[PDB]
Amino acid sequence: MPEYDYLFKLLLIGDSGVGKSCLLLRFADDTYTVDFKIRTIELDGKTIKLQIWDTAGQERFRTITSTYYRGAHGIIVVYDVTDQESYANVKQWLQEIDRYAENVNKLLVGNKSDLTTKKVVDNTTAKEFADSLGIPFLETSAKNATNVEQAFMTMAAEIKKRM
Amino acid sequence: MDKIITGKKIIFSQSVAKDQTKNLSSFLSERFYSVNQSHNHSIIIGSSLSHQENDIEHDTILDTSGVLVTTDTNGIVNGARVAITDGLGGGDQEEDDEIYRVSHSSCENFLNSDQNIDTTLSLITQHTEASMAAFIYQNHPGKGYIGEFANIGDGLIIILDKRFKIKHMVSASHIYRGFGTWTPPSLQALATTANKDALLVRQTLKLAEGDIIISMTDGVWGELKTSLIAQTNDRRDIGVDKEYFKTLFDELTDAPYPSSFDIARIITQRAMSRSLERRKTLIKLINEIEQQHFHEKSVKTINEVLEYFIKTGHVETAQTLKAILFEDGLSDGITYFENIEIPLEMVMHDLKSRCVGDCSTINVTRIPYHLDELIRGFINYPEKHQILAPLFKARVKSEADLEEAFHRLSLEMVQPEIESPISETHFERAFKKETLDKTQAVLTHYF
Ligand SMILES: Nc1nc2c(ncn2[C@@H]2O[C@H](COP(=O)(O)OP(=O)(O)O)[C@@H](O)[C@H]2O)c(=O)[nH]1
Ligand SMILES: *CC(=O)NCCC[N+](C)(C)CCOP(*)(=O)O
Ligand SMILES: [Ca+2]
Ligand SMILES: [Ca+2]
Ligand SMILES: [Ca+2]
Ligand SMILES: [Ca+2]
Repeated sequence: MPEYDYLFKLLLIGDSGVGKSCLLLRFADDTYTVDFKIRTIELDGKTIKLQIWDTAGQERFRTITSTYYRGAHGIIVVYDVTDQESYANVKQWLQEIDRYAENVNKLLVGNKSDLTTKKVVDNTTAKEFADSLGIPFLETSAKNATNVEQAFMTMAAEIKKRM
Repeated sequence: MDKIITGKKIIFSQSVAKDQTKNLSSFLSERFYSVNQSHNHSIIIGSSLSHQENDIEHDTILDTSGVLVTTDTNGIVNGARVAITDGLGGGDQEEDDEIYRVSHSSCENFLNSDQNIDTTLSLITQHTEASMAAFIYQNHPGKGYIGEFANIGDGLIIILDKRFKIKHMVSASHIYRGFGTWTPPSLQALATTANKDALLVRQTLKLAEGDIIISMTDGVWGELKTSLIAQTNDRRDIGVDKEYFKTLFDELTDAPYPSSFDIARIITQRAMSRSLERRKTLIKLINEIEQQHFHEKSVKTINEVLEYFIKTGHVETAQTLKAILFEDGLSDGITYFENIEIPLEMVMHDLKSRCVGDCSTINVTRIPYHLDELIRGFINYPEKHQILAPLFKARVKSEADLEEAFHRLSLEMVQPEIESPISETHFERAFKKETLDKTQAVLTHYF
């Protein structure tokens, strides 16, 4: 007797402080004020279990050897719309995916969209950059819960479409 | 000829808390099996896996090993196909069953092909995964034995001569996948990857009579002393420390003709002895750390932990922790960096979560002697004596070479049950002495 139809492993990557844990906490526990959470969703009749990891820069502390050669099904690259430096590093985060990781699904998220008086990363430029790479783009707010659900749901749908 | 593939083994794996008062003989008997095709090919398969505090009711061994012995048109043994697989993941019986299915089927498809190793790999590859170390060897007229070797993942193949001097090593590989993560290549990844030669290690070697070929999954060789061979930006090549590996065979130097089982047993004993010491050290270190109540002493980093132990005279405990964290003392593939500040809670969450051990498998193969195998066929197929007897005029250099061949045959041992728990392996002579003596008198007369 199965408890789910699909198990998808999602990875959150990006500079420290952009809100990756808060996006995780908002999507799984609907809380806001912690680098792994689980949530099962339904999508086209299928029940999809999501295991979501915030890498949390643990690469800076240790190197590990996993038993699987397979990686995550999808990677969400997060930046902070109030921090141009966090956006500038996105190209480096994406190169670490392309250089090493088998046609993984990607999504680009600009978090903290509620801080509209501090928003300095132009979403038009971020959208066009993501479109040039075939990567969907969303602006989110973990604080306001805006587009948080839609981001993880859209990633899950894109993975289901490529299977 | 004979085709043997190990079966799925399921054992009750006691926790480290209950194995802590266990000697090595008891540990081996509870966890290991032997499969013996003949004097010259043997498999030891088992599990050293264990949780620190909980018993594993159904611990499925996710490795597989197999062999197909090939012959020439006269039925004389002249080669073999050997494969060992390591199912990735697991350790849920439903999930374990699916991983074992791919591990077992990958081994059997390699054995069942009648192709060279490159064509065979193309046929058996074209979302569960298994790594594989495998080889094929065959006698070629005018050329002798040639062996084709392939390794995909972190299994290991070592080739030795009849005096146990190392000749070659087919090293284990890890591929860097970014974010501080290394992964062993899998056979199924070899089918869904753009770059093939990065995941596959290939070697072709001349082999001599009496050479010893040892294949191991990481559950065995990873417990021995290991050595980093090379590390590029994308690739890590690993093997056993060759100076340490030779000291294992010091136990066999006076044996005229040790069975493959004897060779495999010596290596398994040493690997599991070290594994048993490691798991006892680990749970001892965790208890000594928790006894200090560092949370109530404002000790929040590993460096503060090490300094606390050095200042209180328990420098040995400090050095043990450093070895585990910074030198990967447990052979888990986890290495912390030395020039950073590491939170204690991150390490404690790591240490208390770690299992110890793994599925552990080794196969040992001896490259047969040409004359011995001609005699074996002459004894086993008396109906073909008219075809086989003329071949002795080209395989016998002297009556002394004949005598040496009959001496090796008299030492051969077989396990009629083929498979058994390791503490229940029963061996008997492959041949009766009256059979060999009658055969040797006939050939000496015909000479
Ligand atoms: N205004 C606002 N602040 C946020 C949002 N998401 C995260 N933060 C802030 O970011 C800090 C924590 O970010 P965190 O989730 O730990 O980032 P991480 O290091 O990438 O995991 C908190 O102090 C929050 O106030 C958001 O959507 N809106
Ligand atoms: C405690 C635990 O189960 N950790 C997961 C590691 C998986 N083990 C149990 C080590 C089996 C191996 O994975 P791969 O190296 O074949
Ligand atoms: Ca975080
Ligand atoms: Ca491994
Ligand atoms: Ca395995
Ligand atoms: Ca293994």
